[PDB]
Amino acid sequence: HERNKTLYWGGALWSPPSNWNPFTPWNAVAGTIGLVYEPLFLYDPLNDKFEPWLAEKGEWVSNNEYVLTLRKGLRWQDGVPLTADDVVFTFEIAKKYTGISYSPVWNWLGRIERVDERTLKFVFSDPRYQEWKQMLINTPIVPKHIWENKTEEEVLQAANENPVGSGPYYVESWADDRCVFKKNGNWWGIRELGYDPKPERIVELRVLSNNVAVGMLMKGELDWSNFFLPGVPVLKKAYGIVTWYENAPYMLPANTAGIYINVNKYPLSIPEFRRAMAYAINPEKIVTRAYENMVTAANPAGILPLPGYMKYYPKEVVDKYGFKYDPEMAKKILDELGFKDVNKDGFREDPNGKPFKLTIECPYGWTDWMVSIQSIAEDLVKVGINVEPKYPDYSKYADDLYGGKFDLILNNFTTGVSATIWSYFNGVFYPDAVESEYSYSGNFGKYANPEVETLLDELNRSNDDAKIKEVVAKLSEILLKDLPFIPLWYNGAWFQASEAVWTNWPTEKNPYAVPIGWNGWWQLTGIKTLFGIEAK
Ligand SMILES: [Cl-]
Ligand code: NA
Repeated sequence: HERNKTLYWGGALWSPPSNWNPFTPWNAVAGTIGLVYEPLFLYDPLNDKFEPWLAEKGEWVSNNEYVLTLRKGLRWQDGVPLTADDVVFTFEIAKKYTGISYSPVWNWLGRIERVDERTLKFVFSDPRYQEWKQMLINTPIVPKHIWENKTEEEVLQAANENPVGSGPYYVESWADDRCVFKKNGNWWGIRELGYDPKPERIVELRVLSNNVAVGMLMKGELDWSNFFLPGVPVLKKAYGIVTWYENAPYMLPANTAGIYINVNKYPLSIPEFRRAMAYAINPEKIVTRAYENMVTAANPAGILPLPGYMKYYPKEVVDKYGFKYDPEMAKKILDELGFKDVNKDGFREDPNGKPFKLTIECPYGWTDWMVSIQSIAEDLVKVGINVEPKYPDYSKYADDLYGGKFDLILNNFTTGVSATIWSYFNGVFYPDAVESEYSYSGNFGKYANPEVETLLDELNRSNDDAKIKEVVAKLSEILLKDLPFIPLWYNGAWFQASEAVWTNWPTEKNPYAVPIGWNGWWQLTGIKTLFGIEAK
Protein backbone atom coordinates (compact mmCIF):
# COMPACT_ATOMS: atom_id res chain seq x y z
CA HIS A 1 0.00 0.00 0.00
CA GLU A 2 1.66 3.17 -1.31
CA ARG A 3 1.84 5.47 1.71
CA ASN A 4 0.68 8.64 -0.06
CA LYS A 5 -2.38 6.79 -1.38
CA THR A 6 -3.33 5.19 1.95
CA LEU A 7 -5.16 6.78 4.86
CA TYR A 8 -4.65 5.35 8.35
CA TRP A 9 -7.57 6.02 10.62
CA GLY A 10 -8.39 5.03 14.21
CA GLY A 11 -10.89 5.77 16.96
CA ALA A 12 -13.86 3.48 16.16
CA LEU A 13 -12.47 -0.11 16.08
CA TRP A 14 -12.41 -1.60 19.52
CA SER A 15 -12.65 -5.33 18.81
CA PRO A 16 -11.46 -7.63 16.05
CA PRO A 17 -13.38 -6.89 12.83
CA SER A 18 -15.95 -9.65 12.40
CA ASN A 19 -19.28 -8.11 11.33
CA TRP A 20 -20.32 -5.80 8.46
CA ASN A 21 -24.11 -6.26 8.73
CA PRO A 22 -26.05 -3.10 7.82
CA PHE A 23 -29.04 -4.30 9.86
CA THR A 24 -26.88 -4.36 13.04
CA PRO A 25 -24.62 -1.29 12.73
CA TRP A 26 -24.04 -1.19 16.45
CA ASN A 27 -21.99 -4.44 16.01
CA ALA A 28 -20.55 -3.71 12.60
CA VAL A 29 -17.10 -2.28 11.72
CA ALA A 30 -17.35 1.46 11.74
CA GLY A 31 -17.76 2.71 8.14
CA THR A 32 -20.07 -0.20 7.23
CA ILE A 33 -22.64 2.55 7.14
CA GLY A 34 -21.05 5.37 5.14
CA LEU A 35 -18.18 3.73 3.23
CA VAL A 36 -20.09 0.56 2.13
CA TYR A 37 -23.82 1.11 2.65
CA GLU A 38 -25.48 4.40 2.02
CA PRO A 39 -28.53 6.41 3.07
CA LEU A 40 -31.06 8.46 1.10
CA PHE A 41 -29.81 11.72 2.59
CA LEU A 42 -27.00 13.23 4.65
CA TYR A 43 -27.65 15.87 7.34
CA ASP A 44 -25.14 18.71 7.67
CA PRO A 45 -25.21 19.73 11.36
CA LEU A 46 -22.90 22.70 10.79
CA ASN A 47 -25.22 24.36 8.34
CA ASP A 48 -28.53 22.73 9.32
CA LYS A 49 -29.31 21.36 5.86
CA PHE A 50 -30.08 18.04 4.32
CA GLU A 51 -28.10 16.78 1.29
CA PRO A 52 -29.75 14.36 -1.12
CA TRP A 53 -27.48 11.33 -1.36
CA LEU A 54 -28.97 8.25 -3.03
CA ALA A 55 -32.07 10.40 -3.29
CA GLU A 56 -32.17 13.19 -5.86
CA LYS A 57 -35.04 14.90 -4.03
CA GLY A 58 -37.51 14.23 -1.22
CA GLU A 59 -40.44 16.22 0.03
CA TRP A 60 -43.78 16.29 1.85
CA VAL A 61 -46.41 16.87 -0.85
CA SER A 62 -49.26 16.79 1.68
CA ASN A 63 -49.64 16.39 5.40
CA ASN A 64 -49.24 12.59 5.19
CA GLU A 65 -47.44 12.03 1.91
CA TYR A 66 -43.71 12.10 1.27
CA VAL A 67 -42.47 11.79 -2.28
CA LEU A 68 -38.97 10.43 -2.78
CA THR A 69 -37.13 10.57 -6.09
CA LEU A 70 -34.05 8.46 -6.49
CA ARG A 71 -31.11 9.50 -8.64
CA LYS A 72 -30.65 7.73 -11.96
CA GLY A 73 -27.64 5.49 -12.64
CA LEU A 74 -27.17 4.02 -9.21
CA ARG A 75 -25.41 0.64 -8.99
CA TRP A 76 -24.44 -1.86 -6.35
CA GLN A 77 -20.75 -2.82 -6.01
CA ASP A 78 -21.41 -6.04 -7.85
CA GLY A 79 -22.72 -4.19 -10.95
CA VAL A 80 -26.44 -4.79 -10.36
CA PRO A 81 -28.57 -1.64 -10.69
CA LEU A 82 -29.71 -0.01 -7.43
CA THR A 83 -33.31 1.00 -7.94
CA ALA A 84 -36.44 2.06 -6.11
CA ASP A 85 -37.16 -1.66 -5.74
CA ASP A 86 -34.21 -1.85 -3.29
CA VAL A 87 -35.62 1.04 -1.28
CA VAL A 88 -39.06 -0.61 -1.06
CA PHE A 89 -37.32 -3.80 0.00
CA THR A 90 -35.30 -2.00 2.66
CA PHE A 91 -38.53 -0.79 4.29
CA GLU A 92 -40.83 -3.74 3.64
CA ILE A 93 -38.37 -6.38 4.92
CA ALA A 94 -38.91 -4.78 8.42
CA LYS A 95 -42.68 -5.25 8.13
CA LYS A 96 -42.10 -8.94 7.57
CA TYR A 97 -39.26 -9.22 10.16
CA THR A 98 -40.04 -7.41 13.36
CA GLY A 99 -36.69 -8.05 14.94
CA ILE A 100 -35.21 -5.46 12.54
CA SER A 101 -34.36 -2.32 14.44
CA TYR A 102 -36.62 0.08 12.50
CA SER A 103 -39.56 -2.27 12.23
CA PRO A 104 -41.65 0.16 14.36
CA VAL A 105 -41.73 2.48 11.31
CA TRP A 106 -44.74 0.50 10.18
CA ASN A 107 -46.70 1.73 13.24
CA TRP A 108 -46.83 5.10 11.51
CA LEU A 109 -46.02 4.50 7.84
CA GLY A 110 -49.10 3.04 6.07
CA ARG A 111 -47.86 1.96 2.63
CA ILE A 112 -45.34 2.75 -0.08
CA GLU A 113 -46.60 3.45 -3.61
CA ARG A 114 -44.57 3.23 -6.78
CA VAL A 115 -45.10 6.50 -8.68
CA ASP A 116 -42.72 5.73 -11.54
CA GLU A 117 -39.51 3.84 -12.08
CA ARG A 118 -37.52 5.94 -9.62
CA THR A 119 -40.19 7.63 -7.54
CA LEU A 120 -41.90 6.42 -4.37
CA LYS A 121 -44.75 7.98 -2.37
CA PHE A 122 -44.69 7.17 1.33
CA VAL A 123 -48.23 7.33 2.73
CA PHE A 124 -48.34 7.82 6.48
CA SER A 125 -50.93 6.80 9.07
CA ASP A 126 -49.17 9.03 11.55
CA PRO A 127 -46.84 11.60 10.03
CA ARG A 128 -43.98 11.89 12.51
CA TYR A 129 -41.95 14.54 10.70
CA GLN A 130 -39.07 14.61 13.18
CA GLU A 131 -38.65 10.91 13.48
CA TRP A 132 -38.82 10.68 9.64
CA LYS A 133 -35.71 12.86 9.41
CA GLN A 134 -33.81 10.27 11.39
CA MET A 135 -35.08 7.51 9.09
CA LEU A 136 -33.85 9.43 6.07
CA ILE A 137 -30.25 9.71 7.30
CA ASN A 138 -29.85 6.52 9.29
CA THR A 139 -31.52 3.75 7.25
CA PRO A 140 -29.01 2.17 4.89
CA ILE A 141 -30.39 0.92 1.59
CA VAL A 142 -29.61 -2.74 1.08
CA PRO A 143 -29.67 -4.93 -2.09
CA LYS A 144 -32.82 -7.02 -2.54
CA HIS A 145 -30.89 -9.38 -4.78
CA ILE A 146 -28.54 -10.35 -1.97
CA TRP A 147 -30.90 -10.31 1.09
CA GLU A 148 -34.29 -11.46 -0.26
CA ASN A 149 -33.70 -15.23 0.23
CA LYS A 150 -32.94 -15.02 3.92
CA THR A 151 -34.93 -15.93 7.01
CA GLU A 152 -35.21 -13.32 9.81
CA GLU A 153 -32.46 -14.96 11.85
CA GLU A 154 -30.27 -15.28 8.75
CA VAL A 155 -30.67 -11.59 8.19
CA LEU A 156 -29.96 -10.65 11.79
CA GLN A 157 -27.12 -13.08 12.50
CA ALA A 158 -25.18 -12.65 9.20
CA ALA A 159 -21.53 -11.60 9.63
CA ASN A 160 -21.81 -10.26 6.07
CA GLU A 161 -18.13 -10.68 5.24
CA ASN A 162 -17.18 -9.03 1.94
CA PRO A 163 -20.29 -6.79 2.18
CA VAL A 164 -21.92 -5.75 -1.09
CA GLY A 165 -22.93 -2.10 -0.77
CA SER A 166 -23.29 0.90 -3.08
CA GLY A 167 -20.70 3.17 -1.48
CA PRO A 168 -17.30 4.60 -2.33
CA TYR A 169 -15.28 1.80 -0.65
CA TYR A 170 -15.49 -1.97 -0.29
CA VAL A 171 -13.65 -4.23 2.15
CA GLU A 172 -10.42 -5.57 0.64
CA SER A 173 -9.02 -7.40 3.66
CA TRP A 174 -9.10 -7.58 7.42
CA ALA A 175 -7.20 -8.93 10.40
CA ASP A 176 -7.53 -8.86 14.20
CA ASP A 177 -6.15 -5.34 14.32
CA ARG A 178 -7.51 -3.73 11.16
CA CYS A 179 -10.06 -3.47 8.38
CA VAL A 180 -8.76 -2.33 4.98
CA PHE A 181 -11.24 -0.50 2.72
CA LYS A 182 -10.41 -0.10 -1.01
CA LYS A 183 -11.79 2.63 -3.29
CA ASN A 184 -14.64 1.74 -5.62
CA GLY A 185 -13.54 3.41 -8.87
CA ASN A 186 -17.09 2.92 -10.20
CA TRP A 187 -18.84 4.63 -7.29
CA TRP A 188 -21.93 6.36 -8.70
CA GLY A 189 -21.09 9.49 -6.75
CA ILE A 190 -18.11 10.24 -8.98
CA ARG A 191 -20.25 10.60 -12.13
CA GLU A 192 -23.51 11.57 -10.40
CA LEU A 193 -22.23 13.98 -7.66
CA GLY A 194 -18.77 15.04 -8.85
CA TYR A 195 -17.27 13.80 -5.57
CA ASP A 196 -14.09 11.78 -5.89
CA PRO A 197 -12.71 10.00 -2.79
CA LYS A 198 -9.01 10.74 -2.51
CA PRO A 199 -7.50 7.71 -0.61
CA GLU A 200 -7.13 4.54 -2.61
CA ARG A 201 -7.26 2.67 0.66
CA ILE A 202 -8.50 3.47 4.10
CA VAL A 203 -6.93 1.35 6.82
CA GLU A 204 -9.06 1.27 9.93
CA LEU A 205 -6.80 0.45 12.86
CA ARG A 206 -7.46 -1.00 16.26
CA VAL A 207 -5.11 0.61 18.76
CA LEU A 208 -4.89 -0.90 22.24
CA SER A 209 -3.40 2.03 24.20
CA ASN A 210 -3.64 5.80 24.13
CA ASN A 211 0.17 6.05 24.33
CA VAL A 212 0.49 4.10 21.09
CA ALA A 213 -2.23 6.15 19.43
CA VAL A 214 -0.72 9.51 20.38
CA GLY A 215 2.77 8.27 19.47
CA MET A 216 1.59 7.21 16.05
CA LEU A 217 -0.04 10.61 15.47
CA MET A 218 3.21 12.32 16.46
CA LYS A 219 5.21 10.15 14.09
CA GLY A 220 2.75 10.58 11.17
CA GLU A 221 1.88 6.85 11.22
CA LEU A 222 -1.77 7.60 12.03
CA ASP A 223 -3.40 10.23 9.77
CA TRP A 224 -6.90 10.53 11.19
CA SER A 225 -7.78 10.06 14.91
CA ASN A 226 -11.20 10.02 16.48
CA PHE A 227 -9.66 8.86 19.75
CA PHE A 228 -9.92 10.84 22.94
CA LEU A 229 -6.27 11.68 23.67
CA PRO A 230 -5.17 13.48 26.82
CA GLY A 231 -2.55 16.21 26.37
CA VAL A 232 -3.65 17.31 22.92
CA PRO A 233 -3.75 21.01 23.90
CA VAL A 234 -0.07 20.95 24.91
CA LEU A 235 0.96 18.73 22.00
CA LYS A 236 -0.65 21.19 19.57
CA LYS A 237 1.30 24.03 21.10
CA ALA A 238 4.61 22.17 21.22
CA TYR A 239 4.52 19.89 18.17
CA GLY A 240 1.68 20.66 15.82
CA ILE A 241 -1.42 18.61 15.30
CA VAL A 242 -4.63 19.48 13.43
CA THR A 243 -7.84 19.99 15.41
CA TRP A 244 -11.13 21.65 14.44
CA TYR A 245 -10.53 24.76 16.57
CA GLU A 246 -7.13 26.36 16.99
CA ASN A 247 -7.88 27.22 20.62
CA ALA A 248 -10.13 25.86 23.34
CA PRO A 249 -12.37 24.01 23.13
CA TYR A 250 -10.43 22.31 20.25
CA MET A 251 -13.23 19.92 19.32
CA LEU A 252 -16.75 20.12 17.93
CA PRO A 253 -19.47 18.84 20.36
CA ALA A 254 -20.77 15.28 19.87
CA ASN A 255 -23.45 14.89 22.53
CA THR A 256 -24.68 15.96 25.96
CA ALA A 257 -23.06 14.24 28.85
CA GLY A 258 -25.08 14.20 32.05
CA ILE A 259 -26.35 12.31 35.00
CA TYR A 260 -29.48 10.14 34.76
CA ILE A 261 -31.17 9.85 38.11
CA ASN A 262 -33.25 7.00 39.48
CA VAL A 263 -36.40 8.99 40.30
CA ASN A 264 -38.05 5.94 41.85
CA LYS A 265 -35.57 5.69 44.69
CA TYR A 266 -35.92 7.83 47.85
CA PRO A 267 -34.59 10.59 48.22
CA LEU A 268 -33.81 10.92 44.48
CA SER A 269 -37.57 10.90 43.99
CA ILE A 270 -37.79 14.50 45.33
CA PRO A 271 -37.41 16.88 42.34
CA GLU A 272 -36.01 19.60 44.62
CA PHE A 273 -33.29 17.18 45.79
CA ARG A 274 -32.33 16.65 42.15
CA ARG A 275 -32.21 20.47 41.76
CA ALA A 276 -29.95 20.70 44.83
CA MET A 277 -27.58 18.18 43.28
CA ALA A 278 -27.52 20.27 40.07
CA TYR A 279 -26.62 23.47 41.96
CA ALA A 280 -23.88 21.57 43.81
CA ILE A 281 -21.95 20.38 40.74
CA ASN A 282 -19.17 22.52 39.22
CA PRO A 283 -18.97 21.54 35.54
CA GLU A 284 -15.83 23.68 35.06
CA LYS A 285 -13.92 21.37 37.34
CA ILE A 286 -14.73 18.52 34.89
CA VAL A 287 -13.87 20.69 31.90
CA THR A 288 -10.43 21.35 33.34
CA ARG A 289 -9.49 18.23 35.27
CA ALA A 290 -10.92 15.52 33.08
CA TYR A 291 -10.77 17.25 29.67
CA GLU A 292 -8.05 19.93 29.73
CA ASN A 293 -10.50 22.37 28.16
CA MET A 294 -11.31 20.07 25.26
CA VAL A 295 -15.03 20.33 26.08
CA THR A 296 -17.46 23.09 27.05
CA ALA A 297 -19.97 23.07 29.88
CA ALA A 298 -23.61 22.63 28.85
CA ASN A 299 -26.36 25.20 29.05
CA PRO A 300 -28.80 24.07 31.72
CA ALA A 301 -31.26 22.54 29.25
CA GLY A 302 -28.43 20.49 27.66
CA ILE A 303 -29.31 21.61 24.12
CA LEU A 304 -26.37 21.13 21.77
CA PRO A 305 -24.91 24.33 20.43
CA LEU A 306 -25.57 23.73 16.80
CA PRO A 307 -27.75 25.77 14.49
CA GLY A 308 -30.51 23.22 13.90
CA TYR A 309 -31.11 23.05 17.68
CA MET A 310 -30.28 26.62 18.75
CA LYS A 311 -32.85 28.18 16.43
CA TYR A 312 -35.32 26.78 19.03
CA TYR A 313 -33.35 27.67 22.20
CA PRO A 314 -35.82 28.79 24.97
CA LYS A 315 -33.76 31.64 26.43
CA GLU A 316 -36.53 33.05 28.64
CA VAL A 317 -37.25 29.59 30.10
CA VAL A 318 -33.60 28.96 30.85
CA ASP A 319 -33.22 32.42 32.33
CA LYS A 320 -36.17 31.75 34.66
CA TYR A 321 -35.78 28.07 35.56
CA GLY A 322 -32.15 27.22 34.92
CA PHE A 323 -29.51 26.29 37.46
CA LYS A 324 -25.82 26.97 37.78
CA TYR A 325 -23.00 26.06 40.11
CA ASP A 326 -23.97 27.53 43.47
CA PRO A 327 -23.27 25.34 46.48
CA GLU A 328 -24.89 27.74 48.88
CA MET A 329 -28.12 27.40 46.91
CA ALA A 330 -27.77 23.63 47.09
CA LYS A 331 -27.38 23.77 50.90
CA LYS A 332 -30.31 26.12 51.26
CA ILE A 333 -32.56 23.76 49.28
CA LEU A 334 -31.38 20.75 51.36
CA ASP A 335 -32.06 22.58 54.61
CA GLU A 336 -35.58 23.54 53.46
CA LEU A 337 -36.21 19.90 52.50
CA GLY A 338 -35.12 18.86 56.01
CA PHE A 339 -31.94 16.97 55.02
CA LYS A 340 -29.74 17.84 57.95
CA ASP A 341 -26.63 16.34 59.59
CA VAL A 342 -28.10 15.27 62.93
CA ASN A 343 -25.69 12.41 63.63
CA LYS A 344 -22.87 15.01 63.30
CA ASP A 345 -20.83 12.86 60.82
CA GLY A 346 -20.57 15.45 58.02
CA PHE A 347 -23.39 13.86 55.97
CA ARG A 348 -26.99 14.96 55.92
CA GLU A 349 -29.52 12.36 56.95
CA ASP A 350 -33.10 12.36 55.62
CA PRO A 351 -35.74 14.38 57.47
CA ASN A 352 -36.62 11.28 59.57
CA GLY A 353 -32.97 11.08 60.68
CA LYS A 354 -32.14 8.06 58.57
CA PRO A 355 -28.67 7.99 56.99
CA PHE A 356 -28.27 7.25 53.31
CA LYS A 357 -25.56 7.02 50.69
CA LEU A 358 -25.72 7.08 46.91
CA THR A 359 -23.55 5.71 44.16
CA ILE A 360 -22.52 7.36 40.93
CA GLU A 361 -21.17 5.04 38.23
CA CYS A 362 -19.32 4.91 34.93
CA PRO A 363 -17.52 2.04 33.13
CA TYR A 364 -14.20 0.74 34.44
CA GLY A 365 -11.22 2.03 32.43
CA TRP A 366 -13.07 4.95 30.83
CA THR A 367 -10.61 7.31 32.50
CA ASP A 368 -12.08 10.69 31.51
CA TRP A 369 -15.50 9.56 32.87
CA MET A 370 -13.84 8.22 36.02
CA VAL A 371 -12.23 11.60 36.71
CA SER A 372 -15.55 13.26 35.91
CA ILE A 373 -17.61 11.16 38.35
CA GLN A 374 -14.93 11.54 41.02
CA SER A 375 -15.30 15.32 40.56
CA ILE A 376 -19.11 15.08 40.77
CA ALA A 377 -18.95 12.90 43.91
CA GLU A 378 -16.63 15.46 45.57
CA ASP A 379 -18.95 18.38 44.84
CA LEU A 380 -21.94 16.45 46.32
CA VAL A 381 -19.95 15.44 49.39
CA LYS A 382 -19.19 19.15 49.79
CA VAL A 383 -22.89 19.93 50.32
CA GLY A 384 -23.27 16.97 52.71
CA ILE A 385 -24.56 14.20 50.40
CA ASN A 386 -22.78 10.86 50.83
CA VAL A 387 -21.93 9.87 47.29
CA GLU A 388 -19.36 7.25 46.23
CA PRO A 389 -18.02 6.70 42.71
CA LYS A 390 -18.15 3.15 41.37
CA TYR A 391 -16.50 1.78 38.27
CA PRO A 392 -18.27 -1.40 37.18
CA ASP A 393 -17.02 -3.40 34.22
CA TYR A 394 -18.87 -2.37 31.09
CA SER A 395 -21.33 -5.29 31.06
CA LYS A 396 -22.47 -4.50 34.62
CA TYR A 397 -22.66 -0.74 33.81
CA ALA A 398 -24.83 -1.56 30.79
CA ASP A 399 -27.07 -3.84 32.81
CA ASP A 400 -27.38 -1.06 35.47
CA LEU A 401 -28.08 1.59 32.80
CA TYR A 402 -30.58 -0.26 30.65
CA GLY A 403 -32.18 -2.10 33.58
CA GLY A 404 -32.53 1.07 35.67
CA LYS A 405 -30.66 -0.39 38.67
CA PHE A 406 -28.52 2.61 39.66
CA ASP A 407 -28.74 5.75 41.84
CA LEU A 408 -26.78 8.20 39.63
CA ILE A 409 -25.25 7.30 36.31
CA LEU A 410 -23.12 9.14 33.80
CA ASN A 411 -24.23 8.61 30.23
CA ASN A 412 -24.36 10.22 26.77
CA PHE A 413 -25.60 7.49 24.48
CA THR A 414 -28.94 8.93 23.40
CA THR A 415 -28.07 12.63 23.33
CA GLY A 416 -25.87 12.71 20.23
CA VAL A 417 -25.94 15.12 17.34
CA SER A 418 -28.80 14.37 14.92
CA ALA A 419 -31.13 15.83 12.29
CA THR A 420 -33.68 16.92 14.92
CA ILE A 421 -33.94 18.28 18.45
CA TRP A 422 -36.69 15.72 19.05
CA SER A 423 -34.01 13.00 19.37
CA TYR A 424 -32.42 14.86 22.33
CA PHE A 425 -35.71 15.26 24.20
CA ASN A 426 -36.68 11.65 23.36
CA GLY A 427 -33.31 10.40 24.66
CA VAL A 428 -33.75 12.32 27.91
CA PHE A 429 -37.47 11.57 28.45
CA TYR A 430 -38.23 8.17 26.43
CA PRO A 431 -41.66 7.49 27.94
CA ASP A 432 -41.73 3.74 27.18
CA ALA A 433 -38.79 3.25 29.54
CA VAL A 434 -41.22 3.43 32.45
CA GLU A 435 -43.13 0.33 31.33
CA SER A 436 -40.26 -1.88 30.02
CA GLU A 437 -37.84 -3.89 32.15
CA TYR A 438 -34.95 -2.78 29.92
CA SER A 439 -34.79 0.56 28.02
CA TYR A 440 -32.14 1.14 25.39
CA SER A 441 -33.47 4.45 24.05
CA GLY A 442 -33.27 6.81 27.01
CA ASN A 443 -34.97 7.90 30.19
CA PHE A 444 -32.94 5.25 31.97
CA GLY A 445 -34.10 6.40 35.42
CA LYS A 446 -37.71 5.76 34.37
CA TYR A 447 -39.22 9.20 34.86
CA ALA A 448 -42.95 9.36 34.17
CA ASN A 449 -44.89 12.47 33.18
CA PRO A 450 -47.94 12.44 30.95
CA GLU A 451 -47.44 16.05 29.85
CA VAL A 452 -43.98 15.10 28.59
CA GLU A 453 -45.34 12.28 26.48
CA THR A 454 -47.98 14.61 25.01
CA LEU A 455 -45.37 17.26 24.23
CA LEU A 456 -42.81 14.91 22.74
CA ASP A 457 -45.50 13.60 20.41
CA GLU A 458 -46.56 17.15 19.47
CA LEU A 459 -42.94 17.95 18.67
CA ASN A 460 -42.55 14.78 16.56
CA ARG A 461 -45.80 15.59 14.70
CA SER A 462 -44.99 19.17 13.87
CA ASN A 463 -43.13 20.51 10.82
CA ASP A 464 -43.75 24.16 11.79
CA ASP A 465 -40.89 26.12 13.33
CA ALA A 466 -43.16 28.39 15.40
CA LYS A 467 -44.95 25.43 17.01
CA ILE A 468 -41.68 23.54 17.45
CA LYS A 469 -40.21 26.52 19.32
CA GLU A 470 -43.21 26.61 21.65
CA VAL A 471 -43.08 22.88 22.33
CA VAL A 472 -39.34 22.92 22.94
CA ALA A 473 -39.83 25.72 25.51
CA LYS A 474 -42.37 23.64 27.48
CA LEU A 475 -40.22 20.51 27.33
CA SER A 476 -37.21 22.47 28.50
CA GLU A 477 -39.24 24.00 31.34
CA ILE A 478 -40.22 20.51 32.58
CA LEU A 479 -36.64 19.23 32.24
CA LEU A 480 -35.33 22.16 34.30
CA LYS A 481 -37.99 21.94 37.00
CA ASP A 482 -37.85 18.16 37.45
CA LEU A 483 -34.30 17.22 36.31
CA PRO A 484 -34.54 13.45 35.82
CA PHE A 485 -31.30 14.08 33.84
CA ILE A 486 -28.77 16.73 34.75
CA PRO A 487 -26.92 18.04 31.70
CA LEU A 488 -23.25 18.75 32.48
CA TRP A 489 -21.04 19.13 29.40
CA TYR A 490 -20.92 18.43 25.71
CA ASN A 491 -18.64 15.47 25.20
CA GLY A 492 -16.23 16.01 22.31
CA ALA A 493 -16.44 14.92 18.70
CA TRP A 494 -12.79 13.84 19.09
CA PHE A 495 -10.72 14.71 16.06
CA GLN A 496 -7.01 15.15 15.52
CA ALA A 497 -4.98 14.75 12.36
CA SER A 498 -1.44 14.51 11.23
CA GLU A 499 -0.33 16.42 8.11
CA ALA A 500 2.69 14.17 7.51
CA VAL A 501 0.99 12.77 4.42
CA TRP A 502 -2.54 14.19 4.12
CA THR A 503 -3.46 17.80 4.33
CA ASN A 504 -6.49 20.06 3.75
CA TRP A 505 -8.45 18.66 6.66
CA PRO A 506 -11.73 20.30 7.59
CA THR A 507 -11.46 22.86 10.41
CA GLU A 508 -13.35 25.93 11.71
CA LYS A 509 -11.49 27.96 9.05
CA ASN A 510 -12.30 25.46 6.22
CA PRO A 511 -15.46 23.76 7.52
CA TYR A 512 -16.41 21.57 4.58
CA ALA A 513 -17.19 18.36 6.50
CA VAL A 514 -17.46 16.94 10.02
CA PRO A 515 -14.35 14.83 10.36
CA ILE A 516 -15.75 11.99 12.43
CA GLY A 517 -15.98 8.38 11.30
CA TRP A 518 -17.70 6.82 14.24
CA ASN A 519 -20.81 4.88 13.33
CA GLY A 520 -23.71 7.29 12.85
CA TRP A 521 -21.40 10.09 11.71
CA TRP A 522 -20.62 9.27 8.05
CA GLN A 523 -24.22 10.42 7.33
CA LEU A 524 -23.61 13.61 9.33
CA THR A 525 -21.08 14.59 6.60
CA GLY A 526 -18.12 12.51 7.90
CA ILE A 527 -18.01 11.07 4.32
CA LYS A 528 -17.18 14.46 2.85
CA THR A 529 -13.85 14.49 4.69
CA LEU A 530 -12.63 12.04 2.07
CA PHE A 531 -13.32 14.31 -0.89
CA GLY A 532 -11.42 17.32 0.48
CA ILE A 533 -8.18 15.95 1.93
CA GLU A 534 -5.12 15.87 -0.29
CA ALA A 535 -1.85 13.98 -0.22
CA LYS A 536 1.39 15.98 -0.04
CL1 LIG B 1 -43.79 3.30 17.25
NA1 NA C 1 -24.87 13.04 59.60
